[PDB]
Amino acid sequence: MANKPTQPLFPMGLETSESSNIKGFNNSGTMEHSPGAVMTFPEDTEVTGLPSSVRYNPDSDEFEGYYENGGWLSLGGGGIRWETLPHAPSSNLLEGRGYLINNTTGTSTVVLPSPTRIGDSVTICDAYGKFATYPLTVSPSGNNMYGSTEDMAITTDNVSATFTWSGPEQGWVITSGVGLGQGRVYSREIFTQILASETSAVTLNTPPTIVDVYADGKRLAESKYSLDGNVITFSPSLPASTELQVIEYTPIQLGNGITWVYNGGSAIGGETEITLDIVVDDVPAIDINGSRQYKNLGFTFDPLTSKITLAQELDAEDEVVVII
Amino acid sequence: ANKPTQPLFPMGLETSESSNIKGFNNSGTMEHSPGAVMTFPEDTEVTGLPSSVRYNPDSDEFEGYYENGGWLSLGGGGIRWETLPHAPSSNLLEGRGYLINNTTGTSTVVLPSPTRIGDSVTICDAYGKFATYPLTVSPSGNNMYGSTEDMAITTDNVSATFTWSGPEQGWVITSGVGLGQGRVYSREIFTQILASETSAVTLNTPPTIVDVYADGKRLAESKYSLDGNVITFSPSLPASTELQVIEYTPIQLGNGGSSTITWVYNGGSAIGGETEITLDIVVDDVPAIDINGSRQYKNLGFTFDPLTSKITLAQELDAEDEVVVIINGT
Amino acid sequence: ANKPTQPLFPMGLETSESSNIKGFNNSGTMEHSPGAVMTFPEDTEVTGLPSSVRYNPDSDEFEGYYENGGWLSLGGGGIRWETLPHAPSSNLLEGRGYLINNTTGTSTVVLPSPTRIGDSVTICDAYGKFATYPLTVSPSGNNMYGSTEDMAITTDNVSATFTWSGPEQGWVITSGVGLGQGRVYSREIFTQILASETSAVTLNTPPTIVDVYADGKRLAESKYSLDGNVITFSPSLPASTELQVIEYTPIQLGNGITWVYNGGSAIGGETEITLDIVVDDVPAIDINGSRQYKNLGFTFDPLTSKITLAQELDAEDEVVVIINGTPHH
Repeated sequence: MANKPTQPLFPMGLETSESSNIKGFNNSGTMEHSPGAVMTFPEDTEVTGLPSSVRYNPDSDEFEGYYENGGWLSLGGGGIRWETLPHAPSSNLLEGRGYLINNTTGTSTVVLPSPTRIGDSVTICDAYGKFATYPLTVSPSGNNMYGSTEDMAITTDNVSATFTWSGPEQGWVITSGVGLGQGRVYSREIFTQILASETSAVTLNTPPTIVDVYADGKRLAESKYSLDGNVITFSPSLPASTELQVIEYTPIQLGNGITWVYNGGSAIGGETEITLDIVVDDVPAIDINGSRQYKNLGFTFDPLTSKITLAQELDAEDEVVVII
Repeated sequence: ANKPTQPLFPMGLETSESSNIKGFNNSGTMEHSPGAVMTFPEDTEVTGLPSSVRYNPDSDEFEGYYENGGWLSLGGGGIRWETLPHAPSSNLLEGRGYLINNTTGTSTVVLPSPTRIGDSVTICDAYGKFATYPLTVSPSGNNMYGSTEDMAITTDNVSATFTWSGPEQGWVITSGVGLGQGRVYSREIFTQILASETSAVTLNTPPTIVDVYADGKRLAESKYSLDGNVITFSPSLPASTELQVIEYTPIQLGNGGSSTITWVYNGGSAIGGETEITLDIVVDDVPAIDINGSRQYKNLGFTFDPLTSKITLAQELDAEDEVVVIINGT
Repeated sequence: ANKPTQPLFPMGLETSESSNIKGFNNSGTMEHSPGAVMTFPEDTEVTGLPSSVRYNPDSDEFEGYYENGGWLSLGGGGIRWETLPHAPSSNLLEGRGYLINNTTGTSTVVLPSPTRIGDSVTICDAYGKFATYPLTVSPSGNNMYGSTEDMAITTDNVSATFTWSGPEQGWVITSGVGLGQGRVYSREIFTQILASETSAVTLNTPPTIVDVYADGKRLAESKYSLDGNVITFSPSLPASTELQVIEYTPIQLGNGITWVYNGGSAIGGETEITLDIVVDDVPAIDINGSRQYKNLGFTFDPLTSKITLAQELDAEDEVVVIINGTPHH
């Protein structure tokens, strides 16, 4: 920008028929691309950078840009690189990926990749809606989620979870998902056995508090077995030689889930019209000093009217509880 | 050494108009300067090379070539957010997120033909009306949760990302908020224009489960009462009211049935002369206990502390009371 | 004539130093060598050309000129995380996800001034203390779910993303977990310092619905009992305790059987009772109030589908049923 010229000028411009070999340049015009053109970024893996800079990380397989304060970082942000995962008992997921889980075949385990930066993320989704029968297990190795370093199982059908590194203290956390319930942290197999004869109920070495039961590797519905003290009873009957396991588990809640007391449990006597303030919907039940009753059988009630109708002249100071 | 085959410019060179270059192999810094302009190549093809980049003129999406996946939006996926002008049906587009305004009324959205696994559309009830005016989501010939059947959302301030699974199971909700009960409408058993004030209607066949629409607005579940095969409306529907009754197969996702438990004290017998019974596992709610069959509520039957886990009863118990403590942990 | 107007290099060439170029049009393959560095133009201009890309100096964000959107970030959905060190209030920034530690007391976060539709911030309760020291989201004077009022998250392991939809509705939530019921605090119904340990406290006015805070922490819903205008505490709170009660408006976000016989009556000499249709688990049956449980008055096998009562009934007695799962007849 001073004295006389350092390098040869080409005022008209210049055309090339083959690749050139250029020690970099400074564009003061437009970069165009005719058809069939092709453009790459420089590979590069260095912490240090100029902001404005762009690169391809052949480590990360991920397009980064150096940023005034964040340094190097996925370009224009990071979303969900979705990918189906063929069923397989342990799979190691990698950051920035979303996994479509086919547990139709049976249960499977997924291991979170070692965390690098606060906010690293993986996504799992019940592609085929089979996690109720055949749960998924999310292992953070030694890294830990929600405190506990332990594994948790996702037991709910068609559930998706984006796990996100919070740092070391708290570890991975779900930041985003659909249809979450009681995450299950399996505690210890209280009973594992293959069955000789068409058994129905078996005795347990200890009194189970909260368990899940696996029949032939599939997990039974809370409906399929009575529980009592330290005997599990099976409705219906279990076939002969049914590989069956009972597992005690702690429950972690990541989802979000009563009765009405009439005049503080004391009545007035000679009354039968139960005008209720809290306006709700269907209500076919109410209790009376312990024993309860069912509506339109011994209790009339229409939402429109809002009040409730009793039968026998309500006894004075009567424990009156109204459901909804 | 080796006689070269290309002119060399030891101090580099300068140019004052656009050059026309059959590519080069950059070996240095490649900066720009005020009002310089960069443009990625315009490619649609599928054969690429990792670390390559481009502008998709069919997708309007900047894509890089990935070792693994191949040509994808840079940094995986994006919520292109747009308000959607209210219309009967809208076809929608991969990668975009749509804000739906059903204040006007009912409306339906068609999903894009799927190109890749993980193609994703987002929709939001930005206006809190889906309950009042259900959004239908159509997958066309392609299936959403394992069948081609359209599905309708009916939950105020829903919001949900449909992601493409594979030809097989198909479109599924990868993320979202407020997701309640998805409804896949079955045969429309009853549709008619009421000619007079009507409080009840007779149906050809009794309905297992249905949604009721009056003058194009979904009716609140409370408002309609149904018996064997007769729908009863409180209040009575006004005359010249469009009325449609549709059976639907519910599809559940957001909720995560269970809430209580079945325990017993002292095996099922009454020790006698005990007002404070201790529980073995620490529980979040013990709202009431069952004594022989009737129900005894908190601050009326007893009291309890959920760290102690010790129920404290307001009467001196007796022998063979079938004490059975409810687990309101939920 | 048909002459060229610019000099032609059939074999291409070689520079050993930075060249200064009024740009080009590439007809070939653009490539780099180890140590090579590449950058994007700087440009704040609204105007652009589809396929144009840039680094926005004020935005501090690589953008591309989209045909429809215009100059928008490449890859759209870009959630940069970062752990917000706790404070009474904190301004948050478009694009950023905040990990929130209400492990001590509560905290308050001030959603940013919006710019385009789709502007978004994500907040996340990574230590599960919202349930005890909740977060209140302030949208300044921008109006959140239809109103300008602050809302408050009480859900424990909660995550939410907020996403501007234009001023009429305003900030609304488009992704999250356990986003249950937002609380919009109203008038502070009770403000006082506990004189001494007290079992219960009489409200100045009866409360429709409220939240209770003791010594900074929010008392759990179960822990306080409310009857009309009288509130009871099990267990009773300690002496010299700071207590507050606020009426609140709940905003719903996530939104997280029955059977009988003999026409609502019975008959006589009924050993058992054939079920209407084969169903799963059969808990208990209501009879003269005191409902008797299974294996304490009756048995039933799903396959058989029959209420095998373990006795015999008499005259004038009502019976209601309860089952488990969904038999779907």
